[PDB]
Amino acid sequence: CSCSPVHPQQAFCNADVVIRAKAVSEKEVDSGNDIYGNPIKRIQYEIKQIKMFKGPEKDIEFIYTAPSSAVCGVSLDVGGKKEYLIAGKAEGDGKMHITLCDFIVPWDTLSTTQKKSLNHRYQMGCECKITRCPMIPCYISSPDECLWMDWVTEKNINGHQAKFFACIKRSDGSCAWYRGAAPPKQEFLDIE
Amino acid sequence: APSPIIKFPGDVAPKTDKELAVQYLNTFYGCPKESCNLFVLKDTLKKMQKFFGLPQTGDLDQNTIETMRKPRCGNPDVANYNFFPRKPKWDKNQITYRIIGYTPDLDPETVDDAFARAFQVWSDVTPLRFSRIHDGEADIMINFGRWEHGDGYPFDGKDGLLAHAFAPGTGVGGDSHFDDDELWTLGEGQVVRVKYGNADGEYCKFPFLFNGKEYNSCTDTGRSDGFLWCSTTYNFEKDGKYGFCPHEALFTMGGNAEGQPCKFPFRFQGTSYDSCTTEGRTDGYRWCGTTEDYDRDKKYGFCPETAMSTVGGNSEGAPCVFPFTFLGNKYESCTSAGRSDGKMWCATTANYDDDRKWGFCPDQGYSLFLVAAHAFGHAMGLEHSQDPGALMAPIYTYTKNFRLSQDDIKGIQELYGASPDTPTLGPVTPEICKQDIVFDGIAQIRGEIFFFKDRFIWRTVTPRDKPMGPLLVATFWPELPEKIDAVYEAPQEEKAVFFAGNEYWIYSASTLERGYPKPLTSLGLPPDVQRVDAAFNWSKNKKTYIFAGDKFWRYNEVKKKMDPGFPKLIADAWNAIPDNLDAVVDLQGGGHSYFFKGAYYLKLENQSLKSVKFGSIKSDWLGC
Ligand SMILES: [Ca+2]
Ligand SMILES: [Zn+2]
Ligand SMILES: [Zn+2]
Repeated sequence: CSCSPVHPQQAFCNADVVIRAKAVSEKEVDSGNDIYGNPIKRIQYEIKQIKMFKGPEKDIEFIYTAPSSAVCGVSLDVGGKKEYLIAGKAEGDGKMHITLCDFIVPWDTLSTTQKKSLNHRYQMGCECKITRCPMIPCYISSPDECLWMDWVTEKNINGHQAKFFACIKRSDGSCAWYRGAAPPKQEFLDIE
Repeated sequence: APSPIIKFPGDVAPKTDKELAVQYLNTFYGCPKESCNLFVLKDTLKKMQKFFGLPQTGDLDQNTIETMRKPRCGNPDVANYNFFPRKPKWDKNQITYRIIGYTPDLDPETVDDAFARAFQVWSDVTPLRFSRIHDGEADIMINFGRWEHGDGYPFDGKDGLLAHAFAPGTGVGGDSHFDDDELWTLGEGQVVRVKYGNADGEYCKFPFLFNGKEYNSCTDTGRSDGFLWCSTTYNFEKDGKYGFCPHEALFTMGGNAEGQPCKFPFRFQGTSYDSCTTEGRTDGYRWCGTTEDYDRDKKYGFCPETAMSTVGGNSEGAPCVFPFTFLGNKYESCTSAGRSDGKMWCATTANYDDDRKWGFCPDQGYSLFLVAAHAFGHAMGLEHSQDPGALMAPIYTYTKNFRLSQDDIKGIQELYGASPDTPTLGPVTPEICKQDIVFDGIAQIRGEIFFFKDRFIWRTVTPRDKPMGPLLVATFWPELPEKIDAVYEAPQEEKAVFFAGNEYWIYSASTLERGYPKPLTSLGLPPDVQRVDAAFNWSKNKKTYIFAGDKFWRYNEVKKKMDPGFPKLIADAWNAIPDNLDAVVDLQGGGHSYFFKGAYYLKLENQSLKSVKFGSIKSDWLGC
C-alpha cells in the first residue's frame, strides 16, 4: 500500500460514498482463493452508519479491507465506539471497501470546519482541480486550478490548507479557496 | 541639461569625480601627493569598499564616490597608529575633561550639556566617570577649530570631516577637536536660545508660522529696527510667545555694557577686533568692546551665540533675497544652481551676477551630541567600527532616539568594566540572508523597495538578485521608532505612511507633518489600535487595506470618511490570504499584490481575487 497525497475535498469528490460508520462486531475475514491457489483473505466489519454523505442509497452494513496492512491495512477498532467517515469504494448492498490508501480518519480528528464541508462545501468544488505544490517555487496557470502546498507548510496530509480549506468554483468557471460560510462576493467595495 | 559648473567666491571647488577620491583616499587610507599607486599596484580603493558594505568592483566611480561624499568622522579607518599610544585604554577610571573652545551656533549652556550627555553614553555602561575641570590641563581638551587648527591634521571647510580625537595618552592624547565651519545643532536644524520678550529662556521653534509663511531661522519681518525675533512655538497667531535672537551686532550679555552692541572695530592692546574674541580668556567665552577702545573706556559684554539666516558663503549670515538672478535666470527659492555637490544656496542680493553675494541655506546641521559621542569613544581608546548601526561607525547618521550599539557596548566594555555598585544592549545588526528573517515591513516607498527590521532598511529598485544595505532607518526618517510594523505610501499624494505601536507617522517630503504621529483611533480603526500587521494600496481599487489580526480593515485614501462597519473578517473578499500577514506589496503594473507571512509569499491577482505563485521570500525577493 503506497497511497498518493490528496486534499480532503477530492476525497468527497473521487469517492463513491462517504459516511461515518463504526465496528460493532468484525465480520471475521472469511474464505477465498486466487492464483497460487490458497484462499483470499479479507477483513470485514459489522457497521452502524450514522448518516450518509454523497453516494448510492443501498446503505453500508459491513466494511471490507485487504488482508494485510502491508497491502492496505485499514485495521480499526470495535467495541470502543469511535466513528469513521471513510469513503471507500461503494459496492452493491452495504458493501464498501476501505484501502489504507483511502481518506480515513477517526471522527474526533476533523476540525469544526472539516465536518461542515460534508453537506455543501466540498461538493461545490468538484468541477475543480487541486494542484499539489512540488517545491517553492511553484505556479498555477489554468483559471480553475488552486495551488495546494502543504508539503511546503506542513509536510503531512493534515495541514492548514487541508484542515480549513476548500477550492470552490467561481461564477466564470474558474476556481478558488475559502474559509467560512459566506460564498457571495468578489472584492469589498462601496458605492462611489 | 549641460549643467553649468561655477566657482563661488570663498569656496575652492575643483574636485572633479575622481580628483576627490584621490584627496579622499589618503586622508583615511594613507596615500599622499601621488595619484594612488593603484596603477601597477591595485590597493587602496579596495579596502575602502571593504568598509561600508562590500560592493567591490574596483574604483566603482559610479556608486562608491557617493560614500566619500557623506559626512564622516575625521579619523582614519585603518592603521590605529596615528598618534595616540599603542595601548588604547585609559590607565585610570576617574577621567577629567575641559571645554576650551565653544561654537557660536549654540549657547554655551547647550554645548556644556551636549558634551556631558555624550560622555554619559559611555559612563552608563562603564565604571568610567567624567568630571569637568575649569583649570589647567585635563585628560580631554575639547575645542573647535578650522582648517589648520594646531595639530597638523586640517579640516576641510563646511561638511566633509566633522571632527576628530586622539586616543588615550599624554597631553594631546584624548583631545577632541570639532569642526568650526560646520553648523552645529542638536540634530534637526539651526538652534537659537531666545533672549527677551515673553519666552526669554526657550529655544526658537523652527519652523514657526507667522503671517501665513513658515520661518526656519530668526527674522526681522514685522520689526522696523532691524532686530531678530523668532516665535517660541509653531503657531504664533495662537500662542504668542517669542523672544529676540542673539547677535553681537544687535546686543550682548552681561559684562558692563548694559546690553549694548559690539563696536567694530574695537581696539584691545594693539589689535583691532572685528568680531568678538576670546583673547584674554580661558573659559573660552567670546567677548567684545562696546566702545571703540576697550582699554581706554573699559566697556564690554559677552557674545554667547549668533543667530543667522544664511550659512557659509560670503554674506556673513545675511538672509536670502528672493527673487534672485544667477547665470541669467531668476530663482525664488534656494537652488543648487552652479553647484555640483548638491549643497543648496541662495543669493543675499537680488542679483548674484552683479554682486556675487551668496550663502548656504542652512540645512539640518550636525548634532554636537552625537558627533561628540563617537568622538569621545575614540578618546576612550575605541576605533572605527564597520557596523552600520555602530555609533563608532565613521559616517554621520542622525538618530533622534540614539542608543549605543552592542557593538559599542562590546568594544568599550572590552577595555573597561561594565557597571559597578546581568543586562546587555539586546539586538544586533541583522544579516541579509545568512539567517532567517521576518521583516517588520516590506514596502514600495518611491521607486525603491525597502525591507524593514529593528533599526534597518535594505532596499532596491528592480534587482531581486540582491538588495542593498543595511542602512539605519533613521537615515531618512528619524522620528521613527526602533521597530516599525506596517508601512505604505499613498500614490494619490506620494506620502510615506508609517505604522507603529499605538501611533502612526506620515512623512511627506522628508518631514513629518504637524500633529502626527497620532494614534490609530483618529486614523479610522477602533481602539484595537494596540498594534498592526500589514497595510498597502490597491493596484486597481486604489484604496488602503489595513490588515490586523483575523480581520482586515478599509480606509478612504480618496476621502477622509470611513467605510460602513468594518471590521469584517476575511470571510468576504480575501481568499488564500493567511491570518495576520507580515506584509503586503503592490508593484508597478502587473496587478499582482504580494502577501507576506512566515518565510514565504503568496502572489495575489487584483484583476481576479483568487491566487497564484507561492514562493520563497528569501530566494525571490531580498535577493539570495
Ligand atoms: Ca568639515
Ligand atoms: Zn571616528
Ligand atoms: Zn584637531
